[PDB]
Amino acid sequence: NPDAACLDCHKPDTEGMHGKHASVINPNNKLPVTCTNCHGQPSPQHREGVKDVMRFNEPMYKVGEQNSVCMSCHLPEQLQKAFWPHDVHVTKVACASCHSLHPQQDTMQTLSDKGRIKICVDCHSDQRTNPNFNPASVPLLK
Ligand code: HEC
Ligand code: HEC
Ligand code: HEC
Ligand code: HEC
Ligand code: HEC
Repeated sequence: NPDAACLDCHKPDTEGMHGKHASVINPNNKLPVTCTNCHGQPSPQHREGVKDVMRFNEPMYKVGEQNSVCMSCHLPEQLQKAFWPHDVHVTKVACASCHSLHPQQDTMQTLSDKGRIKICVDCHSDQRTNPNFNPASVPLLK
């Protein structure tokens, strides 16, 4: 129900949440995860493109602003146990430069051992050769 408001304008397939987050409970309130739990709240000026809702892997907001939303639910201690490189990136690159949360599957969860090293090379190399590199908005892995 809460998400119905957003989906009055936004496309229910591509702008609908169809990844793992579609089926999980918000640990903070024990209710299903909703759009505002990640994006916050539209203002009356929403259609004009203003700093109302959070935007992930785009240049509007700083890495820290984007990533901190994730940490309203996730625990950095647990991210370390899942995959070591998390800690060094929490303040340094947008979480959604790697993860894709809206599609039916998140490509990070299915990478080969080889692929899970190639992402490091690809992005760190780009940082060395791309004068326009922006850690808030990285299209490379997409
Ligand atoms: C029309 C009445 C809207 C409803 C209701 C909601 N959204 Fe919206 N959204 C709308 C427009 C016309 C735009 C483009 C604005 C611009 O920047 O030019 C947006 C944008 C967003 C975004 C940013 C998309 C991106 O580029 O990353 C997000 C994340 C977003 N809207 C979310 C969102 C949520 C969570 C809503 C319900 C609480 C919601 N929108 C309602 C139009 C409309
Ligand atoms: C609560 C409102 C959440 C916020 C905000 C974010 N996440 Fe989340 N996430 C949440 C839950 C309850 C779960 C399930 C854990 C489990 O029991 O399995 C998850 C899961 C993920 C995953 C795994 C996805 C997959 O396809 O396997 C990822 C990669 C993930 N979360 C990342 C993530 C990011 C980057 C966030 C901010 C943009 C974020 N989550 C916010 C709950 C919540
Ligand atoms: C690429 C360098 C990544 C960045 C940037 C972020 N994450 Fe990540 N994450 C990445 C991989 C390759 C994996 C899978 C590890 C595996 O088991 O195969 C993950 C996993 C997660 C998970 C799920 C953990 C679990 O218990 O299964 C979560 C919840 C998650 N990642 C969240 C997350 C957040 C919040 C990030 C920004 C602070 C973030 N990730 C960045 C790769 C990468
Ligand atoms: C975290 C668990 C999220 C929830 C729940 C919702 N959104 Fe989302 N959104 C999130 C991320 C990490 C991204 C970047 C792209 C990706 O899939 O990882 C987005 C993106 C959007 C956008 C713009 C992206 C695009 O379609 O080009 C919009 C307009 C958007 N999100 C809206 C939206 C709606 C309506 C939601 C409820 C159905 C919703 N988001 C939930 C993180 C998360
Ligand atoms: C962009 C999508 C990135 C991906 C993929 C990976 N990293 Fe990265 N990392 C990124 C930035 C913008 C930075 C800061 C600038 C820099 O290059 O140093 C980093 C930093 C690191 C660090 C520094 C740790 C520290 O000194 O505090 C390490 C150790 C690191 N990155 C490792 C790493 C690994 C193992 C990755 C794949 C599993 C990886 N990075 C991917 C951005 C991105």
